[PDB]
Amino acid sequence: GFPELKNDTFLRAAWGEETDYTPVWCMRQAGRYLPEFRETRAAQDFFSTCRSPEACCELTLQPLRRFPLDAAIIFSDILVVPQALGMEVTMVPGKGPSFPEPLREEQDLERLRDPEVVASELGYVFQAITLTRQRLAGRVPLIGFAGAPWTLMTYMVEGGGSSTMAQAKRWLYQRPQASHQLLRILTDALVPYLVGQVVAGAQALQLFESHAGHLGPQLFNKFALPYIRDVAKQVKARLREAGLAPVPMIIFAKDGHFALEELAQAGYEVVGLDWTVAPKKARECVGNTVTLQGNLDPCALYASEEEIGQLVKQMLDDFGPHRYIANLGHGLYPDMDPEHVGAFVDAVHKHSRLLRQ
Amino acid sequence: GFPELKNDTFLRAAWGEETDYTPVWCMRQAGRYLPEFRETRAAQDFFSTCRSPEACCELTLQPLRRFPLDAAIIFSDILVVPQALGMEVTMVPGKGPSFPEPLREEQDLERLRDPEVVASELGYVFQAITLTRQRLAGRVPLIGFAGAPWTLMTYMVEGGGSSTMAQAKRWLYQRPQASHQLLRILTDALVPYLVGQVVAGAQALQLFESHAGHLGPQLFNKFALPYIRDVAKQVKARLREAGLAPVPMIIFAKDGHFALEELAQAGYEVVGLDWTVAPKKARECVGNTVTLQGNLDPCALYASEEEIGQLVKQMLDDFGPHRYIANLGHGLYPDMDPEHVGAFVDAVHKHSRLLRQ
Repeated sequence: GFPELKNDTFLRAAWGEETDYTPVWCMRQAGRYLPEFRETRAAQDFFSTCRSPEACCELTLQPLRRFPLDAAIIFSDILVVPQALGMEVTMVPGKGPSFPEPLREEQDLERLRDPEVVASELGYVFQAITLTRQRLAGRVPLIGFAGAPWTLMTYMVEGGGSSTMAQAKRWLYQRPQASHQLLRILTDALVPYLVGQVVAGAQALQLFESHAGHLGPQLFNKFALPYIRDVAKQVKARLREAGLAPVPMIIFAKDGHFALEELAQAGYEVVGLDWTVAPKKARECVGNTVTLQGNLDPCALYASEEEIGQLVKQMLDDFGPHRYIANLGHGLYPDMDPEHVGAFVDAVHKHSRLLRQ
Repeated sequence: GFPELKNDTFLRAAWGEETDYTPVWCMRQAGRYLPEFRETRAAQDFFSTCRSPEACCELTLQPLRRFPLDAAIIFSDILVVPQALGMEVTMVPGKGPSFPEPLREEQDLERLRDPEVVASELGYVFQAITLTRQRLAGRVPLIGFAGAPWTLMTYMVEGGGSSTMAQAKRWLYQRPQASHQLLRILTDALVPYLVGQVVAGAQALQLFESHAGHLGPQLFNKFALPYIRDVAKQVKARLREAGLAPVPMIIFAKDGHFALEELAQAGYEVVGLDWTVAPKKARECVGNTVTLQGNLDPCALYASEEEIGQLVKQMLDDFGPHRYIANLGHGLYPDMDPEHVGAFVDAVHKHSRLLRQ
């Protein structure tokens, strides 16, 4: 029902196939570093923007008009899921996300919706995905996404960002049964949501475990890993059963150096890396089956266009040509210069071709 | 001129000697989790507390009255150094540290003092150290400390904590010459300060590189490592030349998994670990010469006293008995229960003895 994909380099790399160059995209490529993003966002409030399919489609396309990126990622936010579960959220400009009434005791779980109804609440995201897939007209693949269960749990309990996740970790140690209950509710909401994203037109999916780094290995293996595994297994299952093709799935565990070995066995085609893990060491950890994605320090884009090209050259030398999709090690920051993002994109394309012939 | 040390287990472990049990201390053992700490702090404002030798001595001793910890660490704060360099600081209760006028351009370096005069500005810390060494009367060794150059740089440029260190990293990429100038000024202030701490009575020194994790390996090796190395080399040199004994030096690089190999060659007797690095993997990285310190997830202390003992048992099994000092993976949090800190201390003592005979 959709236009035929023209440039599929990103998908071929994700599945582990040889490609003629290394495909590249950037986390937060639709973001505040773009003046045009600020302009179209100035029209609605944040979660209102997320609910207008035309606005989401527009913000998704904007970076592709500037740069020859090898994938688009739908504009949305990981917090749409806990919102759909019945939590009230804000993105008051300059402050970041906030739940003024976070989950703090086991009894608070009673306020959440049955996770089986969440996908219906997120119909607007599916509308945006279908629209954007049609408007892209096959230029590049479209990535859908969501937050991983533990990371969503941290926002719901902490009520926003935290440097320690002390309240969410206190749940894991003091309320392990209620923690597993919440993580299961999240898993059960995420599966039908991700499946719906693919039904609507997503050609790949990325799960953001942005708060992995706070756990360390014992708690990660108990509370984050099982659910990351269950998401991949159940999404693939549901898609096959609906007669659709599974899409490549990416797991990005920020600050998750300690989990890479387990992550490479978790049922994802691609493991995304932050900038703190040396590419050669990541390759040793994950082995030679999975694709790696990343991992340039996003702050490297503050350097000159010349310096960016040399950092990219180095990065590409370390990863080598096979089983690799270039990206930053985290999302672009709001004060970054679009021309330097352009420099990063062009450097990956130029140097990866030089590396092959 | 000081009382003879009675319990030197911590020092013997630090130098790599076999001991009859594993010594233990906790970062922030003088901290807000103690009601008595809040009480004596309620008397002065924060940096005024830091300037009263009797108040510092009291806060240092308080945890030792509760628990048989194997070392004391002087109460102070890493921010006394940039304050002594001429920056104005606040610790407005509930808000954390703040410099209302952070360093933002190269010209701002002109406001700092010559680093050679910093030690004289920090005479109050040396007074506190001498007092505390006398009052401890040889019970356990006294640890002195300071922030590492990069970590101090982040506070001076950011003006407080940050989840990204984007402004400080922008300096490293866009102003590398001015960054090296600032890091050298910091190094040159830290050396005479640390030497003065030992002259005043410190029996060990810990350098806190709390913001290591933001760098990743390339920037860490360029901007943090050289100065961490220079601190150790110059402190040891100055002490030998004054006819004093060097003390064991600990480098703690929080979120510094990627730097452990380099850190084990940096001139420190002890490498301190956060809770995200598996003890066996840390041992592989650092080799068999240095002592490891750490690394229990501080949030594990939210668990039951029984659970804490089993986590400690596991941790001790992984580190093994040799070249190991037990501690948390970061400082105690203000909402922690002193009885659970007591449980941690007792578990290390009990299980490490069981592990030996």
